[PDB]
Amino acid sequence: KRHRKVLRDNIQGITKPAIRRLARRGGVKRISGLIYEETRGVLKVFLENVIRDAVTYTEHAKRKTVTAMDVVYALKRQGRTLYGFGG
Amino acid sequence: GKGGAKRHRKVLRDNIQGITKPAIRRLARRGGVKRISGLIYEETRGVLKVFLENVIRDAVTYTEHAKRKTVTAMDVVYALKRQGRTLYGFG
Amino acid sequence: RYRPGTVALREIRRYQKSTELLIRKLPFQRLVREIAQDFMTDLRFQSSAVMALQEASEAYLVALFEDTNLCAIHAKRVTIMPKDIQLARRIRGER
Amino acid sequence: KPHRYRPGTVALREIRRYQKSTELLIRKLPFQRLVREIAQDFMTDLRFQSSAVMALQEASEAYLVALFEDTNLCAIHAKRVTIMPKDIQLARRIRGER
Amino acid sequence: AKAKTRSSRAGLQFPVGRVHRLLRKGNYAERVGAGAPVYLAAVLEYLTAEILELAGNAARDNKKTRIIPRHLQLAVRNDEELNKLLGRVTIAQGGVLPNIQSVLLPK
Amino acid sequence: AKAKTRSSRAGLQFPVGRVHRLLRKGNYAERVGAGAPVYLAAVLEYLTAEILELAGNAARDNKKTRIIPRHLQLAVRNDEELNKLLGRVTIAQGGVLPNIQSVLLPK
Amino acid sequence: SSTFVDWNGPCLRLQYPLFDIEYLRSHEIYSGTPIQSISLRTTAKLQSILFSNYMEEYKVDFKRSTAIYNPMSEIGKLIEYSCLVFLPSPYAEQLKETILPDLNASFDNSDTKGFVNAINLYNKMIREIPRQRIIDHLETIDKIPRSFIHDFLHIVYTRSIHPQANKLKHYKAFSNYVYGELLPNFLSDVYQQCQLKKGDTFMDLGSGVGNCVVQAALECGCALSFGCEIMDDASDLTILQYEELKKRCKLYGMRLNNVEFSLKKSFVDNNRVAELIPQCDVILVNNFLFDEDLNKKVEKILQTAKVGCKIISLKSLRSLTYQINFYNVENIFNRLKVQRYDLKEDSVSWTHSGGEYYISTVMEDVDESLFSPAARGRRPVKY
Amino acid sequence: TRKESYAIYVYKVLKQVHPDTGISSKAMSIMNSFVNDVFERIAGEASRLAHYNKRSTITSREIQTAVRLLLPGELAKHAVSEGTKAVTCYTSA
Amino acid sequence: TRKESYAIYVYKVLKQVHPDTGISSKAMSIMNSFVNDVFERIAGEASRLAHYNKRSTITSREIQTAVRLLLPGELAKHAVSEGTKAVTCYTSA
Amino acid sequence: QIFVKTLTGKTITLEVEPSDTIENVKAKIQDKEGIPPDQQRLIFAGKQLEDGRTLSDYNIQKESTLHLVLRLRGC
DNA sequence: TCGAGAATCCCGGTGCCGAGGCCGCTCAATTGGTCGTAGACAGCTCTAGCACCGCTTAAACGCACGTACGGATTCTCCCCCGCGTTTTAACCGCCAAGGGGATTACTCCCTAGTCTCCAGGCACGTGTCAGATATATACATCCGAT
DNA sequence: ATCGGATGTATATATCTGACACGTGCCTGGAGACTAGGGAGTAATCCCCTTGGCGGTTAAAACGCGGGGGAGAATCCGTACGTGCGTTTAAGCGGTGCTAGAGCTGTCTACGACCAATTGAGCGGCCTCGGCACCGGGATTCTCGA
Ligand SMILES: C[S@@+](CC[C@H](N)C(=O)[O-])C[C@H]1O[C@@H](n2cnc3c(N)ncnc32)[C@H](O)[C@@H]1O
Repeated sequence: KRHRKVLRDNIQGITKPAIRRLARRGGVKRISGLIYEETRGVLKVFLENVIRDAVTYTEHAKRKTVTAMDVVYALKRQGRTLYGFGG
Repeated sequence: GKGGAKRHRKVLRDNIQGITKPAIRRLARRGGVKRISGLIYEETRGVLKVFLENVIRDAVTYTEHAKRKTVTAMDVVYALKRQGRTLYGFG
Repeated sequence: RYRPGTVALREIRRYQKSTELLIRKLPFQRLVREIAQDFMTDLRFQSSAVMALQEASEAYLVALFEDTNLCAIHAKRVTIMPKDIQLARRIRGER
Repeated sequence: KPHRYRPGTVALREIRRYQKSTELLIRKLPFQRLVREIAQDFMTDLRFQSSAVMALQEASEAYLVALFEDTNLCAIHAKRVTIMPKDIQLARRIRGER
Repeated sequence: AKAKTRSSRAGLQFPVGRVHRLLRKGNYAERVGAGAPVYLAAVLEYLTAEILELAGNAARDNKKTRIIPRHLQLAVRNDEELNKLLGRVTIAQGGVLPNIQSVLLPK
Repeated sequence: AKAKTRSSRAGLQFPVGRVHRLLRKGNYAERVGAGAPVYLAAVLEYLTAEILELAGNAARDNKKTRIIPRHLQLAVRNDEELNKLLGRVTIAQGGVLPNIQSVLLPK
Repeated sequence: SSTFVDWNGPCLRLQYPLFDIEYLRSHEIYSGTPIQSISLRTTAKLQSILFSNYMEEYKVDFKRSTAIYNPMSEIGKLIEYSCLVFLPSPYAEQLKETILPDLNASFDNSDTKGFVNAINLYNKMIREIPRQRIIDHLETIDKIPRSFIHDFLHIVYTRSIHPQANKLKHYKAFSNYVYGELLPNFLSDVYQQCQLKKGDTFMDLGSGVGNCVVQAALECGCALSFGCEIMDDASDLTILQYEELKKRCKLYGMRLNNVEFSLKKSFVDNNRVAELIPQCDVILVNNFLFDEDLNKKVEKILQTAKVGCKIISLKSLRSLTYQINFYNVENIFNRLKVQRYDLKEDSVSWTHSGGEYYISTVMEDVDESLFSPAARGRRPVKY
Repeated sequence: TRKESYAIYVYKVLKQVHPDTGISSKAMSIMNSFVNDVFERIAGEASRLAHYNKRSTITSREIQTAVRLLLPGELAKHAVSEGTKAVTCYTSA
Repeated sequence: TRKESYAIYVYKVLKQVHPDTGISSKAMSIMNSFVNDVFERIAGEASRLAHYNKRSTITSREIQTAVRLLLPGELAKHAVSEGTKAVTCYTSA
Repeated sequence: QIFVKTLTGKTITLEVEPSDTIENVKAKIQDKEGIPPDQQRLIFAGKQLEDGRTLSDYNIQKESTLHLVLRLRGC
């Protein structure tokens, strides 16, 4: 603990039941034991891409707050337009 | 004995068999396909027809807006770019 | 005791007919914050932005799992396995 | 008897041949006729500048080749080497085209 | 003279004037036709009317008189054309339609 | 008052002037900055240099001194970053990278 | 072993005296001058079944490009129709057994000598037949093949339109004044669906070369078949086609009803069209690419349409988002029962694929379909 | 500052089609985002069309062609019908 | 009339990088299309960025951000460094 | 008795007499559904009913069907 | 098939908080003028897309052998579902401070605009050599027999 | 496994050849030099919304234990797709001619930009009540092991 609390891994925070529920919403009857780590990795990559884009928007705006419009524009850039948060 | 018609235009026939079985075979071989089922040919002809109808419809819409009777290469390039199929070498 | 595959189908019905977020809010918020700590500046992450990120991530993973289930069914299996996800992301063009 | 290659050898030979080549694998005139027929739906007479038909052929061949790459990946995922129409349908469904 | 909104002239609920100002201020072109904002407002109103009609049908079928994101999602995805238009779009709090593959159902 | 091109000032081969004129006439914004065309021309020159460097390497691998569309295709698709940039792009007369799935080769 | 004519094809039942028996019995010598097939661009002479003094030359040669015109196929069709329609028993039997096998074999094998010999023997065998028996059979006819009038109209088309077919490509615009024909099969289908009958009136808005007008007047016996056209090239071709049709109809003894054309002047703001719309029983409008303004003008014209009048079209006359708020209570489109049907293959001349076509019947009352919001939809919604 | 949106017009169209149905704030925001997204799509397509033809004006023809290109199938036909009807009604005033 | 293109500058860059290597007309056209497409991508992204921040101008900052958003990975870093070098050299003289 | 059909697909029943005039029917529709008189137009047999005329002028039959059009905006 | 047993649906009552409607108050849409110029129409040029024909021969197509791989069956087995108990951390609710995201006001440097000058690049033309194509041969690879 | 036979194809050299590279006219777009407006930078202030914490509750996660059901491996069938060969088809080349549709140039007239005055549409704030969420209990429907 120096000046800011460096967050721990927190990718295990996407728990096994959470990934199970996400699969169940997709119409998945059975899930392999290795699906959980694979889904964690895929989610990490996707979040890295989208958050990198959103932070690029924010730093261009000379802001230190990642506004919801930044996330919406980042997702619109990636062909994943999100409705319900403005645009 | 055989009948005929032909009115003001040479009405082209189905002409999707012109995309022959060897042509689809070569296209699959370029894609790394070692073995091709016998039903791939009709399915691929249908897929090619659907894709070509979409692209040509967009290109002819572009031509319609331009008040032209000629589908220029730019029309096809813009139609393909609209679908995310951006084509280089023609404009 | 219900047989295997019964409660799984009941869960599929429960979560397909419902719209609440399936990831816990705070763990996903912390994950988003760490993913953004790669930039030295301490970001503030307007709460609607975290919610939008969770919406997008959940929708993306749901669609990915639909594709994974289709891949698994294509292979004469009902158990999705990591090669199914890899195939889905490869066919989509993400890998 | 005459020298005959076992199945799959000449298939790999054509894969290697056509992967290092760039010429069009669909013949020009049949594809041109197909394009003209697809555009015959509109009552107007269209001219199809010669570069436009070539561009359509490039785009169609690239689309079909990528589709067959995806189909081959799907078939190999199913523990098979023979692509089948189910494979093309799966590839187009996952791609978002259906 | 008395002011009369162009939306009233076109019989449109959507704001033809705001659409014209958005087209001019959006820098879509150097100049914007007079009939362009009317056409665009009419198209937007039609698409909104279609989606709202289907969403209200969904809400009525669910015995609810208030459209929520779930009803919009059902309306969009149940209709092939609207789904294809909004294929790459995510609707927040929409969920996904009930769809269990026939292979997964019990034998 | 000798005329010195802005590309010469920036040490760029690409046309800073034409880039500025295209940005002005492209309806991208009401006004275009003075340093913007220099930056965009520099980026375009760098990317063109990357494609041409890799394409010339491919041509030298084939013992050919003219870059053809096949060499551009090899340059783009053999580089991960350029392929990702041009993932949705089709290069005419480019072909495909030589690749065969491992299980398809004979045992 | 194949025949030029589908002998088992649909048979159209004649509902009026199609064959002018009085004209044939009163006139024995042909004086008209149809465009000879030889003049279009080894020869064989086909002898007219009814008029002894007329003989038509055909360039019988199986080495030219028959993509545009096939004189040998026409000769085979005419001999088969003589065997089928214009000849009584026992002559029909001998004409069928003697010529048709040899003629079909020659056509299949491209035997020029055999084809010419078949034509010559056919002419010799027709010449000895009394004309009285032939006219009596034409008097006693009550049905003929549906393809007969189709091939007859195509013969007139080849004499008239093929020599100047390219002139039809002078339309300048992409979404108006563009020329496209509807094949006679589709015309027979819609005329049967719309129940055209003797004494009815047929109008065709944008008749082009007048295929629909002449076909209606022939195979439906309309009291007046009307057609309006604007294009000058299509107008001149319509004049040529009607003259050729009159000559050919006189050649075969077929009565041609009152056919009227308003050429080189738009149907919009037209007096003749305005006064003829009230008495119309069928109105065919090829609005496949008519723009919205021309659709509105057609609506304005059709306001005066009567009850029971059926309007054939390639696209719906009513815009698919048509409603009734203020300026529709006095409008005709409210009373239009619109019924969609699917176009068959080879139904239209501009393409082989097909599509859809709508028949709009003018009802006594307002159409009940538009009131239900379900009909207004493009095509339940629950989890 | 005033944050403009299509809320009142979306509500008016809702009462036009469904007089006895309301719409929630999240659904209202989704509809507003949809209207903005489709407006941007059609306007950008019309801008590209005008640029391709070297034309400086976005007329009703450009928007009609853009609507034909964007919307699939019957949606395009009905939207073009609505746009042409609106333009015809507006010009006659 | 004159049809402008990036052919001469692509050739100059080629002779800068590979002095002994030519380029074919088809390859030159493909390179021209690549330059035009990347120009359109970067300019459109910069226009969107200017609109989002309610800015009427496209200065070097919007172009740099568009390059960061568009180019992946090391391409973005190298392009940004090259653009910064070009702008600094241009402003120095 | 008669029936009236509205654009929303709702069938509404009216109890009137042949001597009844169009105006009283119009107010009857008003009081049962709240739609004011000036906004509503009546159609029968493809003919618009006139306020000065009456039902017996148009020869209404028993168990007949009328149509009601609501003035939303107009031109 | 029947019984027992767990989700799930529904009925009613209660509670709540956010959608709907109302009230000001801006200020952005509307009206009314001119005025620059975009582009619709007309006329002319010209070159390229359509159409035709003939010949060569490369490629498509039909058929036959055969073999290997897709599909079905059967077996093991291990891993992932379902359920129960403990544990852990999300969640809600509430407090607090303060970071910085809006917002306004001032200045003033940057860029649109325009005018004139001029040289960089695009059309055209011509040299000439990289690449394609010809054959001919060496070498690598597949496959059958031992 | 290893040795020859046949095959494909790779390498090599010779001879074209038309497309690439370079030279030149010039003209149209780029560059230099004011001018003036306003968009953007910078400074000050408000207070919204963010961080952090904290404590209590309670749903959800994690751990552990059957066990049976699906994944994977092995075997066998047979048929359907690969490979050659001989025939047939028509693509491709290679000439010629038509003419009409794309492109460019020249009016000039409608149309949209711009600007100033006006005010009603539309948005920010605040009731307020009823449609929807929660909770208790009863009915319904499916699931599973006999
Ligand atoms: C698609 S063709 C139909 C020809 C013919 N009715 C048929 O179906 O075979 C349409 C014809 O309508 C004509 N047309 C289009 N607009 C017209 C108008 N406003 N007034 C008169 N004729 C018109 C054109 O000349 C064109 O030949």
